Amino acid sequence: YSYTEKKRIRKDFGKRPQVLDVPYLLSIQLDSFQKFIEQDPEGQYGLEAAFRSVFPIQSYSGNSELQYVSYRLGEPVFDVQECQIRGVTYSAPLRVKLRLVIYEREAPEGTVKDIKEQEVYMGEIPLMTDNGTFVINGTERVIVSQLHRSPGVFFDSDKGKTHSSGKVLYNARIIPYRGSWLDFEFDPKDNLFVRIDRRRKLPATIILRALNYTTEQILDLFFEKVIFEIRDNKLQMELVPERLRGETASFDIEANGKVYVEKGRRITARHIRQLEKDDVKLIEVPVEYIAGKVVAKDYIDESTGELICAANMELSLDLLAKLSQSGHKRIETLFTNDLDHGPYISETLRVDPTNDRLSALVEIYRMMRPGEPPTREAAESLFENLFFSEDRYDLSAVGRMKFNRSLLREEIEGSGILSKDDIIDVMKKLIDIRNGKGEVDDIDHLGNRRIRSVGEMAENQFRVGLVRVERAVKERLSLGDLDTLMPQDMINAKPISAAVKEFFGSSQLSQFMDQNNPLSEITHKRRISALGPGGLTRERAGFEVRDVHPTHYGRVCPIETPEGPNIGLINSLSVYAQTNEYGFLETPYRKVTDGVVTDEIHYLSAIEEGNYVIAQANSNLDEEGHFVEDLVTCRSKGESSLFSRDQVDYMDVSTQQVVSVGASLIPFLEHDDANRALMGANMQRQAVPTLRADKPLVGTGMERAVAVDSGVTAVAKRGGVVQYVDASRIVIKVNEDEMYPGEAGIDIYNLTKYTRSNQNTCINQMPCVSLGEPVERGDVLADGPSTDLGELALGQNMRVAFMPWNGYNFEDSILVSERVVQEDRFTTIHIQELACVSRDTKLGPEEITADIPNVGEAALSKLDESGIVYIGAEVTGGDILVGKVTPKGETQLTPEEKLLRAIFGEKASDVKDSSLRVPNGVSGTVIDVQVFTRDGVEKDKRALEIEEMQLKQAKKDLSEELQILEAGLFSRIRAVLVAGGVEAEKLDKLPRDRWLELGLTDEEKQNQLEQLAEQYDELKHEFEKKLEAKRRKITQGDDLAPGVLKIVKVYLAVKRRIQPGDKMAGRHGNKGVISKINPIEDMPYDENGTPVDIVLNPLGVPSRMNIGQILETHLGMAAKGIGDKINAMLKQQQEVAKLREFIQRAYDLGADVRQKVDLSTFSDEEVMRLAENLRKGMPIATPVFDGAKEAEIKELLKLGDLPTSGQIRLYDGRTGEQFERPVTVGYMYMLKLNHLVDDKMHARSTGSYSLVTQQPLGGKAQFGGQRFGEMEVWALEAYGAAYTLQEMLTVKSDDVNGRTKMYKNIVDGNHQMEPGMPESFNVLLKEIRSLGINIELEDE
Amino acid sequence: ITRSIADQARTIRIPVHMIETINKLNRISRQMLQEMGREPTPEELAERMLMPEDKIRK
RNA sequence: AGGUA
Repeated sequence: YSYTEKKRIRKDFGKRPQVLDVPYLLSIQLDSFQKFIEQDPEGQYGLEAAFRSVFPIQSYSGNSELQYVSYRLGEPVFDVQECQIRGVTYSAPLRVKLRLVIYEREAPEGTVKDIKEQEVYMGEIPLMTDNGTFVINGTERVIVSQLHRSPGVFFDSDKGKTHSSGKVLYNARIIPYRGSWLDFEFDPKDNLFVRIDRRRKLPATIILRALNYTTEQILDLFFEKVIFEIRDNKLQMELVPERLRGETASFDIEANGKVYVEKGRRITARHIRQLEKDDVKLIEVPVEYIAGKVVAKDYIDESTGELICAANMELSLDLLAKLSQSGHKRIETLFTNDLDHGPYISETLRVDPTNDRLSALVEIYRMMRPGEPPTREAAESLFENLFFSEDRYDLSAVGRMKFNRSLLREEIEGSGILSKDDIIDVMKKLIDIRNGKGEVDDIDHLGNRRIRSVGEMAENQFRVGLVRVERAVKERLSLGDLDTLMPQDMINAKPISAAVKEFFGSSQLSQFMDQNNPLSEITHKRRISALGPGGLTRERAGFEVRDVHPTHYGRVCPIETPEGPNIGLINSLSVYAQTNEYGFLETPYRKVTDGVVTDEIHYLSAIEEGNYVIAQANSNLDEEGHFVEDLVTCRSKGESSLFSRDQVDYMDVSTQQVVSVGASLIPFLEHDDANRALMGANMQRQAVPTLRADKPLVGTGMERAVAVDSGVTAVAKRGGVVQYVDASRIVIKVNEDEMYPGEAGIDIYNLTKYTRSNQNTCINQMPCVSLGEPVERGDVLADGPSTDLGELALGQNMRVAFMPWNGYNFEDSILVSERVVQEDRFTTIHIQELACVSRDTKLGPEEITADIPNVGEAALSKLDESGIVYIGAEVTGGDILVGKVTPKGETQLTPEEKLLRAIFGEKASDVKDSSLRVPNGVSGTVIDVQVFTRDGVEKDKRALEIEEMQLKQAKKDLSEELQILEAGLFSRIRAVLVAGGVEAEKLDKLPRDRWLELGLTDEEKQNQLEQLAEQYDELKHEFEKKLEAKRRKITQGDDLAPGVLKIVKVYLAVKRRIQPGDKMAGRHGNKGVISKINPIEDMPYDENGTPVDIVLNPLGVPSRMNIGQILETHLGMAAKGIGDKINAMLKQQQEVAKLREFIQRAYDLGADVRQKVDLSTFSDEEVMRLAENLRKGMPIATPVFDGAKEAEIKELLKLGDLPTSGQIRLYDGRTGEQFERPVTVGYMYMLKLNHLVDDKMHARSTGSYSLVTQQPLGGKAQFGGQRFGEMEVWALEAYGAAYTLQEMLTVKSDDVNGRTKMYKNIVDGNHQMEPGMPESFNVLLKEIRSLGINIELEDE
Repeated sequence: ITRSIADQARTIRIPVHMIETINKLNRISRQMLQEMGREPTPEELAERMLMPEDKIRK
């Protein structure tokens, strides 16, 4: 039992015990990259697959082949911390073993000579962090997993557009993993067409002609032969009694010598059964029935070889007479039924203009490339490379398995390139679907959509890099020497590394990690994107993909997605879902034996799920997996229904498996509207970390899992006893049974403190443990941002009352007590970044100095002698941080300026001020200063000081580690020395460093003493080499981009408090803006006198359907009542027994609760620890759909000595008169979103204009004005608003002359305008004239 | 072809001899990158050329 | 690119 749990036990409701612990929430990314990077002894995902696919590379003449052996990952030159500090990527060098082999020159193959290049460096690949992220430019980036149509065959239905004919059609698309798409589509004329990619359709038989198939061969492979024996008169035919279905009697149906069905009759099942039981062999048929038939193959004369019949023509009297007289006896016709295989292939062959492979190749080559005279070799090469080139066309394992699955083959593996048999099978399946025998497949079923995680995308991009470097290598093998030359000189690392960096850094699916919550990071790493390269563009809607499909159940969270124009495209992966081996989504299900529901699990994929019937997680089971309902609700084929308890095959593992972490963290989700729950889940990711991040009273139980699994929490890798606690360091003495052989020593955890996140929010870790605390693996040593006691603590729990209050909470607004700002809660810390670059201009190199010409001495005060502000100095907007100056160029002076300089005796300064000022509107303390001067450029004093600081920090860390290790070494040295003759009297009084100067007689003890002396020397060398290695990193400068001499980074920490205008919300989706912070007295207060911290508009509940917030408020009353009672007991300090009894009763209170009770804790210390942790309230865990009921909430409220109805009458603050009827009060978890009003102001009257236009916009310090778009112009035109419109258009927007004249007039105190002409219109005129078009302005 | 790449491919004009110097710098950078295996250090770039190093960065 | 209405 975790000691972290011992410190605070969250009361968990829920009547159905979970049998499957929550999976490691980041398993997707970690497993993806492990598959990408780990060695494979066989062809498997990752670098190995790409290398074995592209290697060996064969030379274009020369017999000089490059063969692959293996790859090795070099250890990164910089760790994560220094990578973030220095702004460089966290990457590992890639080194590959290769061999150049030269065969017999020139003769059949066989090696003559071979040379080996070992560990050749062909680029650096970003290495994955332990948090599941990558560091690329000092910013921690995340690669979102992509949901894309799986390689294979999709038999889609074409509907809604019918070529003005109706009769919706079918089309089969072969989507390769890499290569060209293939399409087999139908037309309303019942003809089949082939499209390579999306070019012009060709008749479908052309591909078969190119595949070297005769017309008779095609007809045999597709249609069924019908045997016609030339006997009696005008032939008889061999009739299968099963063949005649849905046909009319146009021919006498004879059997046993007599006709059973006469011509003109309707053939039913009775006649069919009679014929089958009578076993009709052959029947005589009239020639009229024959005249509509089609001959399958060719027929020549049997005595003179004259052609009289060929493949695929209709039959007629003359042809029948010719074939009868020629000497034939057997005629093979085509079976053509309008319900069975129809006249599709026959008519397609009729449309076919080609009859041979060569013409098919010509047609393919001309449709793929317009014109382009069809050279036979070129056409053959194009056709072969389109579908049969392993380096140009590939399906991969997933594609092959889907290909065989849709064609119903027991094979699940095979060659990536297509074969003729596969194409023919695809045609047969599509034709059967056209006949109605087959069924279409959704392109939205999760079985047809595969997830490319980080590893697969990286491997594909690395394969592209290998392809381009393969082109380079193949060019070089013939351009370069055809004999011995070292292969490292012919491999180019620039393209592969550059492309890999392009993928990881600048891509649609490589995003800055949304880093303001542990939940935000978890959601971003679990995000599933339908966009990106190879996915879906935003040109969609396209409702199908955006809509939630029934297969998403338990695989993708249905209620978490952005509300922008990408809704239903950016999903979040469910809590329990994991990627299948083939990349599909599989979810765990408890295997259900007919009678007993077993505890064993099976991860069912999407397609496998439909076969079985799956029971809902709400099913009530007593004892060992026995249902209490004979008919239980389940889902089998995507439709929910009641099934008897003896046919169920699987059950949901947990009630929370149908949502993601963000959705799962919302309490009483079962009581909320899906729209508003979606809004709440989306906003929960935007919570800003809070300085006092305590806990949510009403949790869901995923708080601990989310906090632990995210990287923001320092978790003890190996258990033991806490040896040292510090705000920056935590040192753990590992347990005896957990240390490696020899001296493994201590485990040190450096706590990340006050570091800029990607949202300019502070992320620091505070130690939540103390000295001597026993910790074990998986314990929370340090609580990260928005995390306390190992629980996820985004927002804060606050007392809220649902009532209108003088209209200040009017739309969705929140009213907030002054106690909130007084308690300094919801007060966030924003660490923003400022960069001042001293560059090298052609006017002269810029420099950083304290002395700035023509500036106030206050600016000089805050800087050192190096021109850099002191760390910890308080600065405001406009203050100078870095004393940059730029060599001033030539100066032009107006006559008045010349007169003034002549008068005052002053002259132009040779250097202009370019110092970095604080942008106006922000304040705060300079907490950190970074100085980056490139190697080869002289260092300044401040950089030397910073390097010395970090050097001594590393030195202190190393010295602490070394002194602990050497203290252990000296202790064991004394232990050895005391043995073999008592030498403990003098040794005990001697310094531990003088303990190796005592000799001993020749023995095992003496040899051990010598070995330990050698170990001491080795430890000294280890310390020296470690210090040297880290000093090399510290001392060396950062190789910056050319042009910048130095970079000065300054961190500003703004303690930004909550104020009116800030956006604040709840978990359930209730939103709003804080209207006014009233004084504490004005708050309505209860009878006891506690004023309510927050007042919410109650009218927002019954229309937003989110009653769950009311239940959360009531449960908050219950929790805080238990907390108040336990706090009163603690102040009264009754005894251990009373507090233990009360806590036990509180945990017991419920119904079929799986909480588990005490005593299993310590008698006194743990009881008081729990009491101190709960005095602020007992946290309650409400599972997502196994949550607490109203009866349980009311019982818990009764335990808290609180009104059962959850409503207390409140006395107004202004009038001191109680409101009529009670009002709902309670402790609700409220969130401060990252939409602070301080960031939302921008205002300008003068500033950034533009180059091409004069529209005012630009600047991250002062932005442009507000876009007065066409909507607002219409709004003004609607009124008689003319002069205001003209101001919007000319004076303040684009008329530079008018703008200056207006500014001068307003300063002078005059209000009138020059209409002028906006510069935008002059730009328009000049640009129209730039074409061959005249445009002018004409007077009357 | 080299003249065309020098003139009509660069948005800003770069002299042909300067283009050849750039190509030599890039080739030597690739050589040093694949030899050292880490990165092209400006010191070695200066050593290989007769060119000081500030001219190299410009 | 992500997020807000």
